[PDB]
Amino acid sequence: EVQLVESGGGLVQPGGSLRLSCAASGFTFSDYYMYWVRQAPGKGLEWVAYITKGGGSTYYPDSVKGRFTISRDNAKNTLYLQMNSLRAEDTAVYYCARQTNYDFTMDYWGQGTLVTVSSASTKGPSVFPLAPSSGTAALGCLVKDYFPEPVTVSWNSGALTSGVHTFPAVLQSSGLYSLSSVVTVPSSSLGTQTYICNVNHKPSNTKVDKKVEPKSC
Amino acid sequence: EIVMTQSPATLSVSPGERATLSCKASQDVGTSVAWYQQKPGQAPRLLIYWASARHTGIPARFSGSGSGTEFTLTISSLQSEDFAVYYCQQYSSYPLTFGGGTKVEIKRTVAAPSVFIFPPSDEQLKSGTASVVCLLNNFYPREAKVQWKVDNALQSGNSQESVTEQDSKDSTYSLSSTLTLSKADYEKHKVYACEVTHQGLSSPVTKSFNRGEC
Amino acid sequence: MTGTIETTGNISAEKGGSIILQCHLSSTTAQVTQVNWEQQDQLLAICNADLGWHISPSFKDRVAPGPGLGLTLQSLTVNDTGEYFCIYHTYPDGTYTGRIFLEVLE
Repeated sequence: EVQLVESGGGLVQPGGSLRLSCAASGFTFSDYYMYWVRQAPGKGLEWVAYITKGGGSTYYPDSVKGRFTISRDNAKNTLYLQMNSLRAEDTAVYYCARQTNYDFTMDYWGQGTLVTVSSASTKGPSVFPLAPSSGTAALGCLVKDYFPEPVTVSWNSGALTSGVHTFPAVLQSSGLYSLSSVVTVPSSSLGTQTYICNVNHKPSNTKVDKKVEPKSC
Repeated sequence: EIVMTQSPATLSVSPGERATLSCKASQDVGTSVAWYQQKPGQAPRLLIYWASARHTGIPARFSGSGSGTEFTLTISSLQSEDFAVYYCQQYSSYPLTFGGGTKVEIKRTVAAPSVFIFPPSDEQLKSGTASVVCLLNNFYPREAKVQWKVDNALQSGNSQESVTEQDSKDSTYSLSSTLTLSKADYEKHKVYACEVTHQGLSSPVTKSFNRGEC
Repeated sequence: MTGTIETTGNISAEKGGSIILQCHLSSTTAQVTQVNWEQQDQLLAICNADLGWHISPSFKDRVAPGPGLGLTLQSLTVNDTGEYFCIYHTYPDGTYTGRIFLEVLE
């Protein structure tokens, strides 16, 4: 099974530099031509870098030319992207891709790693409850005021999955993201069953649980 | 550069039915045109190369046509799993360029949303700002209006909405509306209401709480 | 097993001119499904038996397919000096490979 793992994403200030990594397995990495492709949140796909099987030739679009440098180390089974003089609009999920050896395009992509270019400061989330009120009932969490993306949100350490909806973050006018995560349970379970949401925001090194109780009152 | 334009942007299709997607190259790209399926949260998956050749592991209900400047992907009997944004791409010359995509939703019977309102946490109140949250749960179609009444005054410019991707099991959608005020402004008012209109409700549905009761 | 590839051999050309690269699989009845043209470092073309010629975008300005199963290089640079390969994908025999060495001089 062909496998590609991207690494190196995170926040970087404009003008700065970052270096990305793709770790291959399950195919002779040295026989294959390799690509980088990028995708802004909500936008489309943009080819960013191409390199030959042995690294002899490299091709870039004008957008990144003279700032990005594609490369490989064939014994490390690794492909690298060196991003110099970064710009705001460089913000995207970056994928490495393998070329078909029977045509000239991309067959397999990694899952991606996300780069964020902003002057803004990292900040972790506060987590407030959405307490069940007045059959089935609904409860949830509010992961408010963090930067940058992403946050993951489990429920009961992965034991709660069916019925959950963890909403797309929306960016607020402050410059900070916020989202909600909800789940609908039976009412009768409310007096009986514990509900903890496990909020994780790795750019901040925050990981936090918040119990949500039918606050009687 | 070679601009690839897809059409239409969106396509809702009943299961078992056929969707037809269109990619149009700004100059002759030969048959060097590929199609990619990108499921939400996922990496692009290669479907078609050489404009007509299907990548191994791809069901034969996918099918690629075209040469020159006009290319066509066809999904002949859609399944729930085929819900994704589909991308075309020319590799005739550099820069390799992609379409804008065509999003494809699964069609199903109409489903009225379940609504819930959430007064701001007692702990966030100390923050100085308040956040009421409105949850529209498991509805279809995806169009819906959420308006915030604050003592029957309609709000404007202080709400933020968000919608899940189409649900994998029942093809529904869900919504989150979040109104934020000064905690100062929050205690100047008393009836907080979320008013929801959607094709599956005979009339708008409203849900509300009075600040202070609980 | 039985069947060889003849080629245009080791050849030489002025900078800025064209060359033809030609190969000929012979001494077998096995069907050719695909032919790849490659440099020592990059693949240049693929003739498919069903779908035709694709030309790698790294050479679209400077490479016409054919004549026949060959290939024509258009604006030769000294960078083009090196080995070239026609790879024959075949049934039932297998992969047949012929080789050409090009030297571009000034």
